[PDB]
Formats: sequence, C-alpha cells, structure tokens
Amino acid sequence: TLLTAINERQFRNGAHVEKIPMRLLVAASNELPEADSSLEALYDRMLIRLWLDKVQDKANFR
Amino acid sequence: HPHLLAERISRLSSSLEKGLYERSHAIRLCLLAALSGESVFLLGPPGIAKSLIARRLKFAFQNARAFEYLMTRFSTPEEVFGPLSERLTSGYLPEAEIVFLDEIWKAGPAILNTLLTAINERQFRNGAHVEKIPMRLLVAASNELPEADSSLEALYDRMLIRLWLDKVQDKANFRSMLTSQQDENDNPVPDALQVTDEEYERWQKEIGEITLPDHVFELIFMLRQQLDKLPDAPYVSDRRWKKAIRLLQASAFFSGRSAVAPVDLILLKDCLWYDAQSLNLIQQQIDVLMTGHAWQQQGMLTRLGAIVQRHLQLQQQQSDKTALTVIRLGGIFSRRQQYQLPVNVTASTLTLLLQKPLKLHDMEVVHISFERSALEQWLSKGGEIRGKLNGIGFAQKLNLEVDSAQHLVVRDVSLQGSTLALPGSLPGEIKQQLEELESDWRKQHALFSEQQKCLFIPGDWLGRIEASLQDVGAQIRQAQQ
Repeated sequence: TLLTAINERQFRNGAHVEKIPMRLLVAASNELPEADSSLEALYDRMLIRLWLDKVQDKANFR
Repeated sequence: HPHLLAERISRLSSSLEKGLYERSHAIRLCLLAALSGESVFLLGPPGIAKSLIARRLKFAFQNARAFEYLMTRFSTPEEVFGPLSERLTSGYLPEAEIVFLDEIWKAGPAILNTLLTAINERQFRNGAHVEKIPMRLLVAASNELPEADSSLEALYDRMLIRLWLDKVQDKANFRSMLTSQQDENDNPVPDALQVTDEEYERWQKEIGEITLPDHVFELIFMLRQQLDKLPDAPYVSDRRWKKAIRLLQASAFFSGRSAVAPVDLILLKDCLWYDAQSLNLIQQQIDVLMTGHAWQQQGMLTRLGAIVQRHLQLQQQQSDKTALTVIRLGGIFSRRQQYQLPVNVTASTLTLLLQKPLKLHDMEVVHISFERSALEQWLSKGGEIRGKLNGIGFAQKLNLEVDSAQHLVVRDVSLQGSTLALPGSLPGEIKQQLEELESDWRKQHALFSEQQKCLFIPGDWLGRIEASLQDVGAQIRQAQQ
C-alpha cells in the first residue's frame, strides 16, 4: 500500500481510489534491509537518504 | 411507413445530445430501452452528471413523471412509494414512468424486495389489491461495486444495459462544457418529435412480432457456447439472453427493418460484463465474432479451401508444362546458395506442386507448402528443412536436396526422385464454383451497405467491420489471377 501512495498519491478504499494531499514523506529506522528481499522496492523509490549521527563537538553540546 | 420511422428517431436523439459532451453513447442506449420497456445502469464518480440524463429523457414524451430519490443506509420503503394512511402514492413510482434511484447499493432489505416485484410483474403490493405500474424507463447510478457474495446481486443480474461512464478526456470538449449557455431544465425537444400515449402502447406489441432469421440464431448459440468453455469468461444467465432479444428487435424496429439484423449484436458489449475485469473480455469476443461469422467472414474461408484443394488437383496433372528453374545468387556466403523466383512470387505461405507423387510419412500428398521465412533459411545457411504436408499438420522433416539441372528433388524412404514445380498464373469447373462463392461476398457486402445508418451503432465499430470484409475479398481475387 505504501508503493501506490508515492508515484500516484492515491490509495484504494474498498472499490475506487482517492487523492492524498501529502506534502512531505519521512521515514527513519536503525538497521539495513537484506540484499534479496521485497523491502527494496520502497527504498529504491525514495530520493533523499539522510545520514544522521550522534553529537561529537563539545562546544555544541553545552 | 417503416422507412420514415428511422428519420424521426434520428432527430429525437439529436435534440437530447445538445447540452452533454462525450455522452452520446449513454443517451442512445437509454432512449431505446425506454421505448421497449427495459432498464439501464450507470457507473461513475460523482461530478460527471449522472442524474441529469434521468431528467432529460422525460421531455421526449408527453405524459411522463420524474422521480429522483437518494437511497441512504437508513431509508424506509414508506418514504419512496408513498406513506400509508391505502398508500398515498400520489406522484412517486407506482404511477410514475421514468424514475431515478441514486446510490442503490446501500438501501435496506425491505426496499430491494419491493423492487424485484415491480420489474417482473410491473405491479406493487399496494395493500390488498394490486395495481399495474406504467414504468417506461428504469435508471440507477452509483459509484462503487457490490460484493461477490451478497443479496445485492439479485437486482444487478436482472438489469440489461451496463453503461461505463467516465470523466472527460478531450481538451476541446472541456472548454465548451464549462462555458455552455444551454439550460438543462428547459424543453429542447420540439413538440413534433414527442410521441403520444397511443403510439407507445402500439409499439410495445409490434416489437415481439419481429421474425428471427436462421442465420442470426447461429451467432447467438455460438457466442453462448464460447463463453462457457472459457473459465475467465463471465457467466450469462438464461434471463439475460431473453431480455437481450427485446433490445435487438427494438433497434431494428426504429431503423427501418422488419427482421433481426446481425449488426445489432454490437450492442451486446454492454449487457454481458459485470466488473472492470470482464469488460475487456466481452468486447474482445464480440469483435472476433462480428469479424468472423457475422457477414460470413470465416464462413467463406472454410469453403474456399475446398476450391483450392480441387484446383491444385488439376494443376498437378499438367505440371510437366510449367517447371521450376532455380537461379543462383551472389550474396555473402561460402556454400552455393539457391535463389528463388523474385517478383513472380511474394506470398509467405506459398505452395509447391510435384509430378510423380510419393508416399511420405506413410501417406499420400499432392502439394507441399513451404514458408517464405523457412525456405530462405534452409537455402542460405543449410542444415535440414521442415515442411508440412497437404497444408495441414506440423512442419515435418523431408529429404530435399539440390538437383544438377537446377531443380528441387524430394527424396523418400525408397530413394525416388520428384521434381517440384510451382502453379502458374483457370479451368471451367473451378471458375463455375468460384463465381458462386464470390457472389456470396457481394450479397453480404450489399446488406452492410444499407443498414450502416443505424444511429444506435457506435462509429468506432464501422472502422473494423469494413476492414474485415476487404480482407476476405482480397484473398478470393488472388486465385482467379
């Protein structure tokens, strides 16, 4: 269901579909998926892949 | 008198089209079902004007009443037919003609039960004694589809016409639709095109008197058995076949005809499907049937083969006159290839005759056909050739080699020679039998060139019927060259 709400911004509702006024789609996790699995169909469609990490600087931590 | 009826109907449907764009197919089907006593179903999203067509067909009559009710999940039968005091049915449905019911897939159980008796018997359980219901047109639109296992499928299986409406797609038709100054509540139908109550009662009796030709029955029985063998084809009940005849007989009645025309089977594309999956299957089987056995398209193909089989029998007897000389070439290959005849032959599945017959594969043969894509491949690279016998069966392997005199010698299990030959560019017996089959194509083409003015037939279907008739005629004129 998450693959049809990105390319066409639609979602089925029993019979027909309807538009979704979605403006921003964000997703976070921790681990990485497998190399041969069905979860790679959603990762290959996202654009920005942010790489966040914990703080390291001491001045910005005070 | 019957010829002037088609002109009055063509002018009546033209006035109803003014005000709605890309909806000509929906108005024509609702007009024919109203004059014959049938129903019609619509489907589409809210906003494509689905309730306006119900209030538009009421102006084509003189004594017609409208009824637009919105069925909800808490609707009661007393608020539809009339509240009892014996039921105050003053202007509702038992005495109305054209009624409209929106969102019919959500009413109560008592509402659907009363609608089943008002269609088969045209009556209502108005207290003790019953009364007839002068219902002329039954239309109902919605949005979603019913379940696969529910009681709502009882009414859906009884309806005949299943219209598939959708939003506009053309850009030029959307510009003039928003700025349209034509009113949708006036009376655009002239007073001279409106039928009276006496003409309606007389037309309902003359529809059932339309004769059923023997050639038309062969298309209905064949389409019924074809859908039963296909597991993916939707099931068609016996009630749908009986109610479809009343629609086809009414189409030829208002078109200047007295019998059932084979072209009227095109309207069956919207009376057999039930969902979006079976929509592409019904239109595919009818397109093949209308271009195969309607005007005897394939019927003359199986009859022409008997003439060709007899024609090839007389040509192989005198094959000693016209031989088959193979010339060389100068392409890009090392082994000595063999070049066939250039512009003299251009067919893909040509046949090759022979002088002395041989017993190949424990059976006799009089002509061997080689594919143009397969004969040129063996003569180029080499290896083994594969060819069928008598134009039937699979491409079996033969012992064909090259002759010293530039010919084609076919070898068998006894090492016997047989030089092949091609038929040259007409006996009296073949010409007498060919003109009888060719005259049948002109008789079937003359019928199509007289009934094509049917307004109820869509225009996109005429582009494929004419292209199918010219393909059969172009093949029968090749053997007579």
